[PDB]
Amino acid sequence: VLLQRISPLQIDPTIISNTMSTVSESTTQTLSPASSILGKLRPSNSDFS
Amino acid sequence: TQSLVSSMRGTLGKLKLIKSMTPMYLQQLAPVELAVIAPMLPFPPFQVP
Repeated sequence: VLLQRISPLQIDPTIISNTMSTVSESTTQTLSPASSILGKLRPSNSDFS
Repeated sequence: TQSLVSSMRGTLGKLKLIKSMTPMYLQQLAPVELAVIAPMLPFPPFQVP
């Protein structure tokens, strides 16, 4: 909490969800490397704790 | 992937060959129209090179 009070850095959870919107892939495939990371790596804003 | 780079090249090669009259206008008719208008202005033109 004491580092969180005076640290300038903050969260930005939407940057991965923004950058994974332009991954070229096909709808026909069953696997999805663009969408598997977003389920494996979900942000929840309680991640700096 | 395949079939993204091809459509990208097609979009660029077509957007190069788009048929617009604006670059013709800006070199043939817009300077003579500015030369027509410019004496009849209440704030006459003030230019540095």
